[PDB]
Amino acid sequence: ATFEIVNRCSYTVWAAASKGDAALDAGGRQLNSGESWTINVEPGTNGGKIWARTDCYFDDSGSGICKTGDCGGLLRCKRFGRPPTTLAEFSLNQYGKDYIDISNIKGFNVPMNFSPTTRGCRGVRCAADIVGQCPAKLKAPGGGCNDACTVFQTSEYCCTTGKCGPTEYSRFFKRLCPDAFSYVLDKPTTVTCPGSSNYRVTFCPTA
Ligand SMILES: [Cl-]
Repeated sequence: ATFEIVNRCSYTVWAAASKGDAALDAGGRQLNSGESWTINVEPGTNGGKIWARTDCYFDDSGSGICKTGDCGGLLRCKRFGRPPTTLAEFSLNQYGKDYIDISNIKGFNVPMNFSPTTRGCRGVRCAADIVGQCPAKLKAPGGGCNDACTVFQTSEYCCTTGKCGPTEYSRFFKRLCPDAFSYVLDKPTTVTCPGSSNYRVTFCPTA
């Protein structure tokens, strides 16, 4: 199924859609303000994230760097990004039931929306100004709020034991985005949908 990845910001991002060990369709392409981009995630992709990388520079070959969502310099993102990232997590068909969700488990970088394109379900969003209303010890240097996990690296933040709960750093991403995973275990905000359904991943929605 398809995934329109719309840039709606004022600044050029570099979208990216990948899984564990493989890119999706192409991998990730530059996006001037308003540029739309269509791809086709192979049906049955478990572990599919789409995100945006800001302040990236490249060369001909396809090898550079990104202040956010960097993934080994590979414009065509094969891996997941370097943490500080708002993710459109998804797993597709999964027993005739599709699964999508925004997440601030790996921080936040870009107000995102993950609406479905069909008549299958409602979508989600994460529009609020996190990066601005950031708590001091998260506002990353580059730009964007890292997550407590990546910043501090405690079991309580990154959830190793299995038994973890909300925090003040997780209750910041919740206060602002009530419809995205703050901590790794949060009362799932996932939305289930029909299998073989398409999606719009509008970065910077509402303007
Ligand atoms: Cl890091």
